[PDB]
Amino acid sequence: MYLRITNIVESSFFTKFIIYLIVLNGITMGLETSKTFMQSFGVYTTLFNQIVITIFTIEIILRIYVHRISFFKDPWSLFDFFVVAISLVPTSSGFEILRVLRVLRLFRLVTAVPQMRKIVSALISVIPGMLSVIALMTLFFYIFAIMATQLFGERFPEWFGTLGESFYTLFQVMTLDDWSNGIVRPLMEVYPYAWVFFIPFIFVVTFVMINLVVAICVD
Amino acid sequence: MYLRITNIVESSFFTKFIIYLIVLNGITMGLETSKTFMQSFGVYTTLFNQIVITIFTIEIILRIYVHRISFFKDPWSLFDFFVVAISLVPTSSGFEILRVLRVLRLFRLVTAVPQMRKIVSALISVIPGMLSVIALMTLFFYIFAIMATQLFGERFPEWFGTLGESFYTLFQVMTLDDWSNGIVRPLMEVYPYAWVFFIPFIFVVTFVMINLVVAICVD
Amino acid sequence: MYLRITNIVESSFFTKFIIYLIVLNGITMGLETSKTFMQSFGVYTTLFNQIVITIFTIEIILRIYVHRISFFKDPWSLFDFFVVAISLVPTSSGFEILRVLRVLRLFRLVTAVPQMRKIVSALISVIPGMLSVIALMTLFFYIFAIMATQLFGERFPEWFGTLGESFYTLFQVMTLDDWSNGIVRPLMEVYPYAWVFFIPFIFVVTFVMINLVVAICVD
Amino acid sequence: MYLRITNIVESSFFTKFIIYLIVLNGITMGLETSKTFMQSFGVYTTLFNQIVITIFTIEIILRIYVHRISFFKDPWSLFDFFVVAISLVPTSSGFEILRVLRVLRLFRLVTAVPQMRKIVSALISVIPGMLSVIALMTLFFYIFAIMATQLFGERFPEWFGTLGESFYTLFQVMTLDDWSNGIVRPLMEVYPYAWVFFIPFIFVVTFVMINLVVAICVD
Ligand SMILES: CCCCCCCCCCCCCC(=O)OC[C@H](COP(=O)(O)OCC[N+](C)(C)C)OC(=O)CCCCCCCCCCCCC
Ligand SMILES: CCCCCCCCCCCCCC(=O)OC[C@H](COP(=O)(O)OCC[N+](C)(C)C)OC(=O)CCCCCCCCCCCCC
Ligand SMILES: CCCCCCCCCCCCCC(=O)OC[C@H](COP(=O)(O)OCC[N+](C)(C)C)OC(=O)CCCCCCCCCCCCC
Ligand SMILES: CCCCCCCCCCCCCC(=O)OC[C@H](COP(=O)(O)OCC[N+](C)(C)C)OC(=O)CCCCCCCCCCCCC
Ligand SMILES: [Ca+2]
Ligand SMILES: [Ca+2]
Ligand SMILES: [Ca+2]
Ligand SMILES: [Ca+2]
Ligand SMILES: [Ca+2]
Repeated sequence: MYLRITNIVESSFFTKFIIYLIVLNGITMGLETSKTFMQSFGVYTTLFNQIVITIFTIEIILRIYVHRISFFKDPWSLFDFFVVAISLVPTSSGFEILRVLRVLRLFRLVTAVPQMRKIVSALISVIPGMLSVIALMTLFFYIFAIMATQLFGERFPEWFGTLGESFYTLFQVMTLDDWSNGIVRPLMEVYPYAWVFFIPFIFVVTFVMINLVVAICVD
Repeated sequence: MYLRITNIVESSFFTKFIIYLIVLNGITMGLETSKTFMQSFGVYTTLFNQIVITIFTIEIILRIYVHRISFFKDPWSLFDFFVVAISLVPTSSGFEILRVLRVLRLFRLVTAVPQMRKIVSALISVIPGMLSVIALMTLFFYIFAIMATQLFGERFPEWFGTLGESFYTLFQVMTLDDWSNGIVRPLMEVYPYAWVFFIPFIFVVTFVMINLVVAICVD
Repeated sequence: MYLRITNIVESSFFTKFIIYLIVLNGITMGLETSKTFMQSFGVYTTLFNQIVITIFTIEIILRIYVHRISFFKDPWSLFDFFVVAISLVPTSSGFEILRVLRVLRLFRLVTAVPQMRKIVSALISVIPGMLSVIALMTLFFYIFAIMATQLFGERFPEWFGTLGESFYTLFQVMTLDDWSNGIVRPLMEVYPYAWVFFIPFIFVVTFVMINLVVAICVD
Repeated sequence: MYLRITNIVESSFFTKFIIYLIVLNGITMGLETSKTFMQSFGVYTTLFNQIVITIFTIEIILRIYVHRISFFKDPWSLFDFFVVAISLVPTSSGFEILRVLRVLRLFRLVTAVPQMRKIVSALISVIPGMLSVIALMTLFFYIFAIMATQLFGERFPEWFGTLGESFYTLFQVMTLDDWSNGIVRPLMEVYPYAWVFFIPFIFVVTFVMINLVVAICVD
């Protein structure tokens, strides 16, 4: 039977059947958005939803026998596993994000279409040659975040009161989002020299990010 | 008579005449903006406005006798057709945006003058090498738009209460516009972990976009 | 006498004597900024200014004898000339920006120092390649600015009430500056479909702009 | 004794011992952020701090013997000196920023780990071929910062009342932060033509910055 299923699973129709479900269940989830639609077709969809989870667990179970250890060593497969696994955790007990994280399964469209896998892989492959910079930056943030917590969090504890808060605020300044009226102008009303802290920060963090981009435009 | 008009249509003077009307009718539409001007010389304008549309339909009719099927397989010719057609629909009545969409005829300046054509073509021609990425993103937005609608739309239904609104808000965050004081900081007053949702979103979307930019430079 | 002065003008002293005044007059203009400093040494620096203005006319005259027609065909000299003329229009009458345009002379440091000219020239020489795009865009803006004036101007005259206002607001949206909370969201409280107008606009304008940037990477 | 310590200092254990301290002290400085943690274990980690600071001077004192004048001509070594030296200035007197500047020691993880060193060097090495542009801009700013101080600082002293404030506001405009609603729309309520000052400014500064980035994708 091994070769029987290995011919069922490895079949085009099998694959094309899965993709057809994903696009369908994907459509169905944009409908579960409507409060109106749920009051008219909620059950239609909730069963349709419970159905697909099996078909996908059936699929994932087959796929494992046909592949054994080769499966748990495949990124795309591992993914599909974990995503389907999340959707298996019962509706009620635990966190309620798990109900929401179910929609992560639409990323199977990525996993189950080679044209997607290409672009995704092409993207990810750039990350290794960025880790040195990414590490640098994180170290940088961490140092400034600490300085900021102890420079401004007594008078400005919403923004800088905690090391985590400073991280977020510093992130916000790095995206250049409402950084002067929204953050540094207020701070100067108490700390006139705060610009000595945030302008260099902006220079460094911006410089780094141009390199990181230009780094990518070479490799 | 074919070869008569074929020489009229293909004549330079024909083209230059058209290009002259466009830059003329263009200047007219900018004057039609002044409420003062219209109280003064509106009639002068509005009739001059109808005239141009006739000439341009005459022209478009001629250009069809001289090209037949080759016409309706030409983007630029199709454009002009679909643009002139709009401006032919009477001033009435259901949607009055049609009166406004008339100004799209000034894009004939692009269509008639080469070099413009050149640049527009060079711009457009970059698009197909991006579609794989665009589709990836659109799928991304769709997934997060859904997660957001059901994570935040009950307390925050201006921003997230509907799939469309979430699309809009997620777009706004992608342009990095007022994203932290304007949207995520509020949201954290109720949902402290909302940064777990938007910081990753920002990273992905930003990352993706840098690649897309660089992807263009490859070509 | 021609060759006598032609040896004075061409002299390293003369040229460096000028650069020396510019750096001096520049320092003095930032000093003229301090309301306090003017109450102490205002008349010093007021004379010192007219002094430099003579020396600079004396120079520009000598420079003309030595170069004649060649001088009025030099960008840097033409500039230097025009920036000195502005500083000569009496400290009164007409407009009083002329008192302020006098600070434009410190751009002589760009002229009087090579390398600077190198960089300014390197920068400028990129423009001609851009003009096809810059024309396309300007035509683009002009079309959309019209549509906006006549779509939002009656209810939103501060932002769109006049062709110029719409130009200004569209620019502000192009820089992605407070475009959604500050403009489109208000607009949608009256015109729910306004997103149909500004999202495409942003896509275009951002797309076009990336290409233009990538154009300057064709070198 | 020279060769003895020249073999201790130059040892792998020495380096990996120092790095182990940094990552340890670095963790300790994030914990000194928690006001809670300090009412409990503040004493432990305050002593732990002076301990590391001794070890770091011992280490720095050694390293100088083994290197002499070669040490003071090492960027990376000079740094470590300066940063350890700052942590030496007594926890009193002068300013309290010195206490905060102590956290700069965590940059030793950069100085004392290669790859980091490599990455930091790669970044810094791009700077020299930017100095001309940086100089151009810094000159540009200065001219406009002056022009703005005297065009807007009487009516708008918070933003432009002083050369420095104009520098600050002009920087903020350069990062495109809340530039139109936050600064220029207000300004046009008194100075309708102020757009003639900030739009050209934005073009120039943006243009230049695209080149500076394009430069780094040449060199
Ligand atoms: C790794 C590369 C990046 C390097 C940059 C990192 C260092 C940045 C320096 C931070 C600038 C200071 C920011 C801020 O002003 O600090 C706030 C505190 C308190 O200022 P304070 O004047 O005491 O405020 C009065 C407090 N009050 C009203 C409640 C009585 O203290 C200050 O206000 C006191 C004023 C200090 C100004 C002089 C600081 C110069 C440091 C420049 C860089 C040092 C060498 C690396
Ligand atoms: C390419 C995909 C990668 C991108 C990431 C995918 C999505 C990540 C999940 C986003 C996190 C959601 C943030 C959350 O604050 O949203 C609101 C929910 C609502 O549930 P709720 O329990 O009502 O929140 C607290 C209730 N309250 C405010 C009334 C006290 O509040 C939450 O339930 C709070 C509890 C969440 C704890 C942390 C969640 C861990 C998820 C991290 C990533 C998941 C695996 C990839
Ligand atoms: C490169 C060229 C790209 C072309 C795209 C640019 C032109 C797109 C037009 C933008 C759509 C209209 C924007 C905005 O909604 O306009 C306002 C009008 C009037 O709104 P209205 O619904 O009359 O509400 C008035 C409310 N009241 C009575 C209380 C004052 O609102 C209209 O009623 C909207 C009604 C639906 C409009 C649908 C038009 C989309 C198709 C046009 C695109 C085809 C050619 C590209
Ligand atoms: C090499 C690169 C150089 C870059 C170009 C430099 C740009 C400089 C242009 C300055 C624009 C002026 C902005 C602003 O309007 O300045 C304020 C003045 C005075 O306004 P004002 O008319 O007195 O308003 C009334 C004041 N009130 C109510 C208190 C009585 O407003 C004046 O009335 C302005 C006069 C109308 C426009 C005349 C300026 C256009 C000249 C453009 C620059 C010449 C070539 C570089
Ligand atoms: Ca912003
Ligand atoms: Ca903003
Ligand atoms: Ca705001
Ligand atoms: Ca606000
Ligand atoms: Ca921005």
